[PDB]
Amino acid sequence: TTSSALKGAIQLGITHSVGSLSQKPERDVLMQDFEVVESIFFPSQGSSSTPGHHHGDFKFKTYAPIAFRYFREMFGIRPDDYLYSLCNEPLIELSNPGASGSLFYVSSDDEFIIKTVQHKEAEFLQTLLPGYFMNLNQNMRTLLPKFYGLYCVQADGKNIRIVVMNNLLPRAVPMHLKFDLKGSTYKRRASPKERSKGVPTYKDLDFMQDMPEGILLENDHYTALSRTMQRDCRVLQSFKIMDYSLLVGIHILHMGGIPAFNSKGERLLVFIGIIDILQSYRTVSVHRPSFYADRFQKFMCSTVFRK
Amino acid sequence: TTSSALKGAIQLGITHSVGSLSQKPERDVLMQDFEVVESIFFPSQGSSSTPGHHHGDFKFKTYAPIAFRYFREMFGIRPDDYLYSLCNEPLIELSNPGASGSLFYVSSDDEFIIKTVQHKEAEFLQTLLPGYFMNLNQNMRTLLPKFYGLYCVQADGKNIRIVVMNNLLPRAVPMHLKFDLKGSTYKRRASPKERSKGVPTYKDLDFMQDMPEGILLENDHYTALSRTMQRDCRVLQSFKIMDYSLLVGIHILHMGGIPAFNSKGERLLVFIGIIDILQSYRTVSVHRPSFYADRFQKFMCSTVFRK
Ligand SMILES: Nc1ncnc2c1ncn2[C@@H]1O[C@H](COP(=O)(O)OP(=O)(O)OP(=O)(O)O)[C@@H](O)[C@H]1O
Ligand SMILES: Nc1ncnc2c1ncn2[C@@H]1O[C@H](COP(=O)(O)OP(=O)(O)OP(=O)(O)O)[C@@H](O)[C@H]1O
Ligand SMILES: [Ca+2]
Ligand SMILES: [Ca+2]
Ligand SMILES: [Ca+2]
Ligand SMILES: [Ca+2]
Repeated sequence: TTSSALKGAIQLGITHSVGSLSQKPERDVLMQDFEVVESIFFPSQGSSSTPGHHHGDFKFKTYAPIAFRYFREMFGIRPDDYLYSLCNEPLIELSNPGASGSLFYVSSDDEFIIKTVQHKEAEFLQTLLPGYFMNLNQNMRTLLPKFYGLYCVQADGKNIRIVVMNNLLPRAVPMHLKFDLKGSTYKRRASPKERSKGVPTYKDLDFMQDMPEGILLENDHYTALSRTMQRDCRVLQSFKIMDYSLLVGIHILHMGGIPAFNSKGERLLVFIGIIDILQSYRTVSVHRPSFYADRFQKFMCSTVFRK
Repeated sequence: TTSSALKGAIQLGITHSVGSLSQKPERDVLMQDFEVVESIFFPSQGSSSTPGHHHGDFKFKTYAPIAFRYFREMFGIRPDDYLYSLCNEPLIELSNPGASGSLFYVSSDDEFIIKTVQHKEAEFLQTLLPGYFMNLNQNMRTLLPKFYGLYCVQADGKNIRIVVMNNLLPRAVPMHLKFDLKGSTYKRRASPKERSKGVPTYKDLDFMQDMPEGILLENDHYTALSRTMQRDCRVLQSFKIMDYSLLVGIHILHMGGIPAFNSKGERLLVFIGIIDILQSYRTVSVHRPSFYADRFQKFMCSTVFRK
């Protein structure tokens, strides 16, 4: 089991990483804080300020600790709630629907998602942090991932790098339709394999067909979305990012999401988040990520959400 | 008159610079925005979108337009209030008490101060902008300058670079004592020349003598100050900045500042701001700006303000 040893190191390291930070007195984030990486060592034998364990010897790299303290706080994630949910209840794997070799876990209480990430991606997240902070403090209705932490586990010379972020679609509300959307069409049909799951993640072409009348929004609700998507896309292309989806969940009826109306007339509440935003191009043209973005919203704000 | 031609170019350029921005639709600030410098040309002859003038031909460089739009807004400075105060009423010079060759002006309504700045200083302000934004959005009771804009006037091959910021001590409240403070002692006595002015800017040694019992603060008011000074100094040393003063004004009685009590017992309202913060050392030791900072607050929060 390569995994049980990964789950272990994670729950171990975060606890030490975040617990040790909670004793140090809180202070503002400085630009200097974003480039910090602190490492702490974990022998199976045990250490002065380190326990021993079933799993093999590893180091636990935690990225930009202070900034994520701030981001967590700013997202209303109480520290020992973070700690309990993540480090004190069995982590749960996930048959990754990602073509990329990245693999996901969730918290037992299903509030957090952990995803693994390319070394390129993690180093880029590290550079996003200023722009992240800036967008977070200007548009608090933003749709981007909510990054709770960035950590690296290194065992036996190999790097596993992770991003703890927010589950957009929790076990809580049952969910009748899901969509991973992009505004592109090629191979945007759920693999017959995916298609037979319980609630399958339908892609674009699936959507234009099964919901051709769309998802309807009140005049007031529609502007808000249209407004902040425009805002996020301007952020995104700024950083020359691509391949990112609008993840969309719909619950039909018979309380914290977006209220909408069906083609037939059903009152339903929608749930959205922008995901897969760490693939930057900082072989693509100068104007290219701009293209991906305009297309992106010109699709969500004309075909996927209507007034 | 080298000056009338400077006052002119300033009032001219800002008007064009800021007026033209007000027609362009508002949007969030991106990291990209901080490094932008837009230039616009002013012939005495006149141009397609440019008038003619008494003064000589110049270009008007305006630094980081979008960010300062944001900073102005965030400081409650309505655009045409900025414009009127600065560009539509005679600018007023000032016998600079600065040993540095920098020279000041104020607005007729005495809400804004313009100061000229070393090319080094302006280029450093340009780099402060991210850290500035970050501190501004975390500590909105911060004592640092309120930067409204950064502009450059270039005439006859020569650079004049300016920083529009906030008058800490306006014509409005009459003011009985002023202090430029640092926590250093050498030559910190008001020059006999300065000392005979109306209300002279007393320096450190002047203070420890004329007000040896200090300035007293309620338990609640004192913590607030002590708290945010600590916060600003941590910002300041972060950027390896030095030579900055706490400017302090006191009004004794017989409504927007800090309430305090005199040695005798007089109820008085204090007015403070941290100034001269663009001299960075990014010949000084690594630990040096840290030293300047600890000394700085350990003086204001023990000798200048007492609980
Ligand atoms: N924040 C999130 N909340 C809920 N589900 C998510 C989240 N992020 C990813 N998922 C699930 O994973 C799917 C896509 O993941 P993502 O695209 O981020 O990973 P990947 O392996 O990089 O995939 P891709 O191959 O498209 O790049 C989504 O359709 C969604 O079902
Ligand atoms: N924001 C402000 N509000 C009010 N007065 C100011 C402000 N900035 C500067 N002054 C006046 O100018 C004096 C010092 O200016 P400052 O130190 O910034 O300029 P300088 O020419 O760089 O001086 P120095 O030689 O000390 O570096 C202050 O004591 C104050 O009287
Ligand atoms: Ca994707
Ligand atoms: Ca990906
Ligand atoms: Ca000074
Ligand atoms: Ca100076």
